[PDB]
Amino acid sequence: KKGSFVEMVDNLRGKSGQGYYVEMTVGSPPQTLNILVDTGSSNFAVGAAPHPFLHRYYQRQLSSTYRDLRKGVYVPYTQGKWEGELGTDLVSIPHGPNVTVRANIAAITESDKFFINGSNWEGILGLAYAEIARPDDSLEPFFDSLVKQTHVPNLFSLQLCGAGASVGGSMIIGGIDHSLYTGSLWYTPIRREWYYEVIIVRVEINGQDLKMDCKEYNYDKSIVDSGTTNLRLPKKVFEAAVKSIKAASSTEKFPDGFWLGEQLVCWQAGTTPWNIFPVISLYLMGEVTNQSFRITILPQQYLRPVESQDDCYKFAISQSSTGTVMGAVIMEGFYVVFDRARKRIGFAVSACHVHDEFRTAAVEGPFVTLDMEDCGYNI
Ligand SMILES: CN(C)c1cccc(CNC[C@@H](O)[C@H](Cc2ccccc2)NC(=O)[C@]2(Cc3ccccc3)CN(Cc3ccccc3)C(=O)N2)c1
Repeated sequence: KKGSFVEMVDNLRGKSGQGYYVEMTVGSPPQTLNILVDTGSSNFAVGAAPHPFLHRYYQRQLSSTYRDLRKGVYVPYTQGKWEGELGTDLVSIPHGPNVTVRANIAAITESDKFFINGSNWEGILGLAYAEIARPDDSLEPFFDSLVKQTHVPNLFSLQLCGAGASVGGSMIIGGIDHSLYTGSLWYTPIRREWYYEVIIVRVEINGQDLKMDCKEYNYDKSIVDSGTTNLRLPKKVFEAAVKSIKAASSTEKFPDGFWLGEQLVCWQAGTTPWNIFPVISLYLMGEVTNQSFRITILPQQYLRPVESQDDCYKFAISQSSTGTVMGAVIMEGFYVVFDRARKRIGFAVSACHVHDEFRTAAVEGPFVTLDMEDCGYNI
């Protein structure tokens, strides 16, 4: 089994807070496009018309291999949204498996709050399941095609490395690269195949139990969403967390705006009080009954840095009313294996992740935890 995917390493790029994107080509002859990696969607879409924030776009009238499904679609994201027209064509990935598949594509015609000014990416690649792909579960997701058409194993992995400018990372399609991680890879079930829904069964700031019915952690749902930057937590759990964390940082106090993400804090050139902020652990239902493991992050993960002679940061842990959302603040610390074949997800320490001389992210296990499946939300 190949364990060194030389071609696919460092294949991802990103501009902090604006996401990680890969290079892809569509139409024939090929037209290059910087697509954005998003494990929290299922529509493959691209800028298909001129627009001020787009440096370039896909022109269906220049691809001989083009083809039009004669149907329109649009998708509402948390804040922005786009309206496109569906079709097909040949898609490739210059730094991915040397295959060339036919996928579905929404040519984006009209968009509001979707493209970001100078974000350098022109489209999105929803890597999630068909269950939530507009117009409906019929529009076969791109990764599903890449799979049925070629021989790339049904599974991909992601290494997102933040920074302390220009974030990088690896997207290994169809395999796991042994060099991207250290130690042991722990898996957690994928509750339901719509989003990448997992389950948290215990949370703790600086090793101290938050102590809530593990149902509040998954109130609505919990998902791994690379397409989201912040660690989003339910209403109740968010407050609990900020109080605890707040307690642990008390050496210095910060304006209510900070903990609400409205304001950003700074310190003299590289004199960040890293060691006052606590570590955060999420316990995820393990594979073996009554057995679970935990992933712990650092301030270097949840205090996303922001562009004088100071180092300013934005608190990256925020509230949510749509379940828990393990975004980038989480992921940027691990090597996450989205093993679709076996309905699961692995977590191992990320070999490129930012951490200081004294503390490092981690993944440890096992822990004999009882009544875990009850931590899940039923409706
Ligand atoms: C379609 N569907 C089933 C669905 C509907 C609603 C919610 C979700 C959950 N998935 C969300 C991600 O798929 C989606 C990916 C995206 C990125 C950039 C622009 C537009 C969309 N993220 C957000 O909407 C934002 C929503 C958001 C906007 C502003 C403040 C907080 C959150 C974008 N923002 C920052 C970001 C910008 C650029 C690149 C990467 C991340 C986030 O962290 N999340 C899925």
